This record gives sequence, structure tokens and C-alpha cells, in this order.
Amino acid sequence: DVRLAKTLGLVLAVLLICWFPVLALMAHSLATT
Repeated sequence: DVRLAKTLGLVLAVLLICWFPVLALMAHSLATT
């Protein structure tokens, strides 16, 4: 990270799959089921 190597790393690893707009899409664009 710029702080350490985990807080943003987690945010990055999480945002990469949780960011903000792709979730509403993910629930339909990715279409789990």
C-alpha cells in the first residue's frame, strides 16, 4: 500500500471485486445465477 501493504491491498483485492458500480452490475452483468 502507501500506508503499509495490507489495508489498501485488502481494499484493492476487495474493491477489485466490490469497487462501487460493478456490484449492482455484477449482480446482473456477472449473473451468478
